[PDB]
Amino acid sequence: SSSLYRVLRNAWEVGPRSYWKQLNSIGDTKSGRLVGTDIYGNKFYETDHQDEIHLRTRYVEYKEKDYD
Amino acid sequence: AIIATAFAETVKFSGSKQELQKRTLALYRQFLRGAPTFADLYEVQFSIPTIRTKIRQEFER
Amino acid sequence: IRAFTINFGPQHPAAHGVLRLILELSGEEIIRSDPHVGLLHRGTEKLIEYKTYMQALPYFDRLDYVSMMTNEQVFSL
Amino acid sequence: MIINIVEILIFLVCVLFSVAYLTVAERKTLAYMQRRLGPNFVGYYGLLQAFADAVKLLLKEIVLPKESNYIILVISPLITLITALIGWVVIPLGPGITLGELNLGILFSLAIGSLGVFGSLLSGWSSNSKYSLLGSIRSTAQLISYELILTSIFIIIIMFVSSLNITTIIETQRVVWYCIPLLPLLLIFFIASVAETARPPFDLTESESELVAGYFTEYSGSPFVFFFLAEYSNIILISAFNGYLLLGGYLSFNYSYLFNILFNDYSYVSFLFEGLINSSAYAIKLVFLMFSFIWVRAAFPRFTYDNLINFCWIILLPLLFGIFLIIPSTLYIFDSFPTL
Amino acid sequence: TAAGISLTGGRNRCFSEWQSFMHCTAKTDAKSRAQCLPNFEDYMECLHHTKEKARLREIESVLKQK
Amino acid sequence: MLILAIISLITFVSMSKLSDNRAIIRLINIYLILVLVLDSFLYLLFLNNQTYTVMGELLIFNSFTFYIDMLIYFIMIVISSLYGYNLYNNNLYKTLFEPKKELIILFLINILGALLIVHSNDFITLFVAIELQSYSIYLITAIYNSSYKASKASMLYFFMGGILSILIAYSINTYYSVLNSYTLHSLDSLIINTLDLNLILIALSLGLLFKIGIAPLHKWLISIYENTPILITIYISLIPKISILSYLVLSNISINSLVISILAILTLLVGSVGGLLQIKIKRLLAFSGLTNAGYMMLLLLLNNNEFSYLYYITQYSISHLAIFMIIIFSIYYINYINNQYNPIIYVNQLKGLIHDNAYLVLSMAIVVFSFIGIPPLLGFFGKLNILMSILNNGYYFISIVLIVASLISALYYLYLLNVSIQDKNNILINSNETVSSVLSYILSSLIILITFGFIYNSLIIDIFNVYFN
Amino acid sequence: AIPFEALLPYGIIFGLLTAGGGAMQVLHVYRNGGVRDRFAIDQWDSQMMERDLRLNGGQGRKQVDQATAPEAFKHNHVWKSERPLI
Amino acid sequence: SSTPLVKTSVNYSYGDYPLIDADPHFKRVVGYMRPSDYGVIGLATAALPAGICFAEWLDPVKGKFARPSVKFLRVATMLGFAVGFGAAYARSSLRFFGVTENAREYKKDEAQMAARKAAGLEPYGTSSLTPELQEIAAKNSAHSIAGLFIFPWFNFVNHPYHGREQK
Amino acid sequence: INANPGFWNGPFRYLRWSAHNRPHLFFAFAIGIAGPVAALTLTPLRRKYLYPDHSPLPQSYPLPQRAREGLTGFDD
Amino acid sequence: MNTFIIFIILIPIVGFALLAVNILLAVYKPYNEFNQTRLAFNAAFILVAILFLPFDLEISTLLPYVMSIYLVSNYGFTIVLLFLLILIIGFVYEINTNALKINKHNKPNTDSLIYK
Amino acid sequence: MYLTYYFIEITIFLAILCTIFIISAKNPMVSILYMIALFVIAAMYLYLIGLGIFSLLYIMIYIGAIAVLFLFIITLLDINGNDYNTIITQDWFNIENTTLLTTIGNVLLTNNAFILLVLAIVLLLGIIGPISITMKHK
Amino acid sequence: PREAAAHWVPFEDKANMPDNVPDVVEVGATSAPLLSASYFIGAKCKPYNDDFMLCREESQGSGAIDCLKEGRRVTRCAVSVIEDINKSCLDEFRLHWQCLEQNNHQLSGCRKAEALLNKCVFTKLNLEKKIPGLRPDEEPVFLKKDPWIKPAVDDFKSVRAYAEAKKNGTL
Amino acid sequence: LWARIYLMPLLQAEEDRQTVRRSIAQLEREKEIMKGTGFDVDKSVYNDGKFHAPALMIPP
Amino acid sequence: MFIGTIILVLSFLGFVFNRRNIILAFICLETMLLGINLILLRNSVLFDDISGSLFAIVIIILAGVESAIGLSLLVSYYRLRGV
Repeated sequence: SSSLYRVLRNAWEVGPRSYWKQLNSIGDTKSGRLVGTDIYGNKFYETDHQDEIHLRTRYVEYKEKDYD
Repeated sequence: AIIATAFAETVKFSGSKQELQKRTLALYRQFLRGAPTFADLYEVQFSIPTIRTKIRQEFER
Repeated sequence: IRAFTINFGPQHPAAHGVLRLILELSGEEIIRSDPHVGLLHRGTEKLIEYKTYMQALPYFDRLDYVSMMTNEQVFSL
Repeated sequence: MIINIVEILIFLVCVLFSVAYLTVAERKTLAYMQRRLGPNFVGYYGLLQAFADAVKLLLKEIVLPKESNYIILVISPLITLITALIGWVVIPLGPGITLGELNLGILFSLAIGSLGVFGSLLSGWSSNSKYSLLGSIRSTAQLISYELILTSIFIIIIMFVSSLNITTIIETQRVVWYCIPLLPLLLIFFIASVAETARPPFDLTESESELVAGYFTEYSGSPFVFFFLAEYSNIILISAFNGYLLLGGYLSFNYSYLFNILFNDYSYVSFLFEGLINSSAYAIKLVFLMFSFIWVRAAFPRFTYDNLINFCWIILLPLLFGIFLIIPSTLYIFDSFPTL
Repeated sequence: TAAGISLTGGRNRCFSEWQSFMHCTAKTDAKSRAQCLPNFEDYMECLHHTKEKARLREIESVLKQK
Repeated sequence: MLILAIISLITFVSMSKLSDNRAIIRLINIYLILVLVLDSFLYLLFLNNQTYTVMGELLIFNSFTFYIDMLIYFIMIVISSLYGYNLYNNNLYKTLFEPKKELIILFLINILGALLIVHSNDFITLFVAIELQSYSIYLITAIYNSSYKASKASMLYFFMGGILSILIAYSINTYYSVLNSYTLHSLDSLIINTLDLNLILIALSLGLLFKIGIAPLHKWLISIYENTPILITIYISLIPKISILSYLVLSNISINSLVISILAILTLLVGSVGGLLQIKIKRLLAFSGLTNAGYMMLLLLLNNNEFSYLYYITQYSISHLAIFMIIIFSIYYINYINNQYNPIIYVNQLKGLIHDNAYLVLSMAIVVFSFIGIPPLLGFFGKLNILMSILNNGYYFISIVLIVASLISALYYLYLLNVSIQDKNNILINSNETVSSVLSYILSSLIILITFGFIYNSLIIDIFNVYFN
Repeated sequence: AIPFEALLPYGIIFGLLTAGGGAMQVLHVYRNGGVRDRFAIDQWDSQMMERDLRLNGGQGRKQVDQATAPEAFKHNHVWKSERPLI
Repeated sequence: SSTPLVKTSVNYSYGDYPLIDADPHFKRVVGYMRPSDYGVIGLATAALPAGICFAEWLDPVKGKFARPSVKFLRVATMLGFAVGFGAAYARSSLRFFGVTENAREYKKDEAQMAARKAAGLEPYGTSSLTPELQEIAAKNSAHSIAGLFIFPWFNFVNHPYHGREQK
Repeated sequence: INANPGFWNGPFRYLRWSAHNRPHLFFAFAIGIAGPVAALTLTPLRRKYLYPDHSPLPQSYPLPQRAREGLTGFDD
Repeated sequence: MNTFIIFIILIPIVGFALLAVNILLAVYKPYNEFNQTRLAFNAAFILVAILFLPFDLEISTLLPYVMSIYLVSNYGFTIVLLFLLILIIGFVYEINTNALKINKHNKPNTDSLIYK
Repeated sequence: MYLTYYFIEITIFLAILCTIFIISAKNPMVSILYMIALFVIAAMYLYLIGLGIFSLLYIMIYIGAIAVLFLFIITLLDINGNDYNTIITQDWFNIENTTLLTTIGNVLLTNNAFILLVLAIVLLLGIIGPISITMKHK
Repeated sequence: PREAAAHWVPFEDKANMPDNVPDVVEVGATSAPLLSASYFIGAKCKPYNDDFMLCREESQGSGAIDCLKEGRRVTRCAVSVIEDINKSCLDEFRLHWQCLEQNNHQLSGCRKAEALLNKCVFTKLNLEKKIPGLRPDEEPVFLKKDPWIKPAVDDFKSVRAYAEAKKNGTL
Repeated sequence: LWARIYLMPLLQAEEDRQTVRRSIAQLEREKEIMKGTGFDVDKSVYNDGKFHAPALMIPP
Repeated sequence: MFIGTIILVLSFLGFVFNRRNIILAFICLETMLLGINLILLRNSVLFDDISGSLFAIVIIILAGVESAIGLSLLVSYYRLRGV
């Protein structure tokens, strides 16, 4: 879902420095597990958590500020 | 779609060359009367007798 | 003598369509209408005579672009 | 001289700085009303975007149609804006705390809403296209026709008050609200409330499909922020009217029982906390109400103009005269006549 | 009617001057209204203060003179 | 019982179709008859000019105004009786003289407006009622909308009505700016000695009067009275006369008026000579309507003139009323009809009326003799008793200009008879249909009143002496 | 639970009106100096407060309780000179 | 709540007969009207439909002698009751003025006044008004039976003063 | 179709009929008619059954009607 | 000096600070960028505003009543209720005449197939 | 604070300025655009004279209905030595703020209620008239 | 009897009571104390003030110039009452208008502070608040219990004083 | 209401004495402007000599 | 007294010399109804009553109903023409 409890608990799981980067990067709080990285250098994740809608599971954390 | 538009006519085929000639003469009068409307409506650069000397020569063709 | 007749939509009157549509309003009442269609008219029928039935098939999911599959179906049928 | 020029600035950043985040909030609502996310790319949690709207909108040009008197297209944005901004005097914010207290509150409160039609009628006359003119006609006729019943229940409210001061009404309203005795009054007032604002259960007149790309004038620029901000000021201004003269204005409960437990004496902390809770009761009523406007904006389609005038004069307004026959009569059965 | 009413619904500036005039009329038939004239003039001084303005411009002229 | 009629009947008209328009007016006809008959006895409410001030110093009900209050119902019975009854059962008389839906409503609104002047003590009730009847005549002119002259005349009447609205209001404002009343006990022959309330009450008088056709403001009412349809003018050239003139004669606010006397002279003169070179009958008839109000201006000047006023009122509101209905009858016999709203214009058109009948001619002849003061008629003793009031208080030059006005008037009144009895060359021998009986019976009544009205000359003087003093 | 992101600008507005009401309490009490406002100016009250400013000496609504008057109380009392109203 | 405190004419007649009241209360006018008065109501109610049947017998609307609709008859019945009631109020309240024949009602008002003097209450009854409003409302209803031609107005007030001898 | 029976054919049936077809008229009209009829009939009952009126509020300083007696105290 | 009079004067200057900010901040102000005969109406457009005036006006007529309603106890009630009961039947004139009906000439041809 | 003295004499001249632009205007609507400003200057004069009540009454009714009515119609076209400061006392006879509006509501309702009752017929006529003209029943 | 101007200017005159009227002890009480003690100065000085309005009535035209002896009379006895309550219940009376200085002098604010004072003045100064015109079987509204309009914030001092009035048994 | 009307004569007597002082003070001042030149100062503009408030003061 | 007089008199002079523009006649008349107010209202003010204000609220109402009626008269004047 998108409740306050979920965003709060995932921010408390990740860590506030990575959170402060992530909030400037995406609008969400997302806690994955580092499945793997890129040859360009891009850290990926995958979400176990039960309160996720379909196809919100896996995502990128980029490297460059000028991503796309 | 019972009804037509403003100037549209039912198409009808004149049996004689003279009746065709009468219709064409009335038609050129209709162009020549509506020609100053066109320069207002289509906002054209040039003058009305240029429109008229084209409408003449197109029937001359 | 005629109504102050309008152009209904150049661009975005009805969504998914270019509905150029003459209306003659006399009381905000349509005495008559005249929709000019042709604004999307790509001339596809002139094209489909020059391609094989093999190739001629994706002309038709372009036609009726909200229900592609019935067009596909009716040409296959 | 020094403490009043700050008294008006704090009210400005209380209101003008809030009406922008109202326009952000409406997107957030209609997102979750239609199961999608609101603005999130723009700010931290996607706030602030009305600044990015305005600053871009202040950078676009002042292209003007050739058929419009440009002065008229300066006057109508400005006067609609300042009408919905000088409607902000005798909103009450706690007991007797207005910008200027004056014993004729409702009359100003209602005459400026009466001035609210005068800009939108004037606006469509510039760029004198026939569709552009007759759209202003269709807008202004409903905009007066429900301005009637908006005006016309304000007298039956003060059939319990008999005083034109606005903050007198709430102190009258301490014993009981007015909505909870007079329930269908709230329903007809709520639809009358969204009528005088350009809201699309009712605003058919912003039909771009009907006009030649015309919403009102498509006049855009820093002209465009003016009628826009005036519209969203009109939204929570009529919400404020709904707040005081129909609902619990700044009242929540007794809260003296709580205070004698907390404090031992008057102090600036005590004034601070009581003004806080009165403003917060006013705030919570006002903030539920601005949500309700969107909550009815989402769920319904627009009208026919025939429906709109039928909706004024036939189905609502004789029921309003029925109110005019029952509430003086209920006043007459008991002694019950209110005194100033 | 709105005869002797006020702004606050009380009595106006010259109610007394009016009523002393009406007392002047209720006890008096015509061809004897001449004695009613100073009761009337006292009313008129209420309305426009013409005798008062004539009183004040003279003493203002004397004050200007010195 | 006007309001008790109106509040029922507008609900009744709203709940009615369009073919009931004759029958509603037949109802209101019979209604006003029974209002007069069943409640006539309120003349007993006084014996020695005992005057009531009702609704608290606001209305004034008296010996005098009760008469006009009866008179307006009496004439409205006739006006209503034109509408509700057919003239003939023809195609012509149903595309002519068919009333609108809202018309009979506007009449009782106007009668409310007329009565609330004559019964008014206050200036405020005066102002409300003159606005009421002004709006009445605005609509009643403009109601037959699909005629260009009708709407043009409605606008023309409108702007002069607006000037006299603001002018009467400015007079009331000025009178209040010098005095803290609005009533008329505040005059009582004492403030008139010691205060220049001349010019202000004069300006009140002029503003009230210029809704009549008072000769500085002369052409515009005449242009109305021809541009109206032939029906509406027989109502609107009567009610604004006798309403405000009964007000102005009730309270003699301008006595020895220098202004009103000169305007009375100029009124009589230009009305009499304006009746001369004219071939349009609505014109001629309206100038008769002017000069008779010229006599009204004379009766405004006097002190205690409740005889000659009321007697000349009941003269005029019968004779002036009836001559219309005569030429309403006369349009059947004419040979050329234009203008569905206004069939006869040219006085030439009734060229051969005597070879159609003798008796409509004789009935026309005696009423046109009644405007010129022919001594065996009721129309005479009006002018007689005017002059018995004129030299009562020494308006000598006014009397001799009255004589000049009467002669120059009687020149053009006979022009109707100059036309009416001549050769026609195409005489009627047999009409199929007759004229609807009781509609014509009203005209028979109204004309035996004028001829045999010197019978009750004595009894009306006795009723005058007992009741009005 | 609920979508907090939707209520977040509503949380802003709920804070903004609250801060406005707090400051509009504080400034009005600081103008009054310890008492609340006056939500109803009566003509009775207008003449009364003119008298009270006339009595207390200088200050607005000092509201003193004294047996008798000061000596300037017989001299401080004023009338109002209305203009000619042209 | 019973002091008039205005200067009222006392027994000032309006005809040759003794008065009772300057404005009779509306319940009283019903309570004193003669049995011949109710006939005026009834004959007025019959006059209007007979009037319309008359008026179409004289000259019909569309050339045919036909009786009108029942709708017209019901509305004519209503206005006939209006005329009859106006006539009834008008004929009745003259007798309080002493302007027509005052025989039985001057006896009845030597009774009912004396009936409520002995009953100890007010000679007219308490209205729900401050006495200044009682004055002003009676100034509205004073002589208002005159001008019955224009508008009906009545006395619903029950104010104290009535042109009686003293109370 | 629900055209018309007419008010003057059967009243109570027509009242039911309007309540089934045009309640916009009739339920404004019912609230309207319930005003003055109840205003006429209920106000005798409240003075008889529930409670009588209030004492009238004074509008000025109330003046009694006496003769200015000798009132001592506070000469000097 | 009161903030009440400051409020209605400062806001036009705030509107000027929002007005001339475009004229300061814009560029490229104005580049290069039939209505012969008709206009169309029903009475339902023109009548709403004209009929609106007495119904707007009666609110301001009723407005001095509601302030003073305690003084006019049980009698100004009667007067104002007579006033309203005149105006309400004045209203139900139009609804029986259907003055705001804007009816359509799209009739389904009621008249049947009368033949031969 | 001497700038305070000439306030009234401001708005008189600004009235005189405005009316000239009424009777000198090219378009019709330009004239009523000056006229609504004349109403506003009038209402400010009423607020300045000491009737703050009627200032806002006029804004409710003049530039409320009747001006906006004029605008609404004009849209529908096809193709284009008394210098003495008066002395004001203070008396304590009043008890409650029966303002000007209250006493209007008393005199309109008790002393002169018949004027309001006939005014009902005037407002009736305002309904009937436009329906009497602009309808063409059947 | 009239509201002020467009631009009114205040003005005063440094002059004196000229010849005959001796000086009086003029009421130096602000609105909140005199509003609190209004009933008691109306109770004790009833026929004096009644004489005042009677004499101002009978002096038509004289008016102000007539009853200077009486304007001397009626103020002094009120001054006597307020000096006696300055000696009598100055804590509780002051407290009543310490409450009543808020609430815009609405009397609805300070019921609990009021009933403490009603016992006090009736104890020492033995006066009593009475509402005339109140016909019987009608509760005087500052005597009734459970009022509908309960006030906004009772002051913190007089509520504790009210509790101590209960604990002392003075109530 | 009863609370205000008890206070009415108390304020009334004081405003009375303010009027009595300031009127006669203005009359004495106008005597002191019109000393010398013979003219009526103490004559009242009425015809029935009664006390009243003056009005229409000279602009300072 | 100056301002109501001057609005009334300039409206009068505007009514006279400006016939052929017809709406201008209406609005000059409307300002006349304002000018009568501006004189009468201050007479209520100076004379310590609302009796002039009693007439004033009525003439406000009557100015309103004048603008209601006569503008429908205008619409009738232009329906039968075109322009």
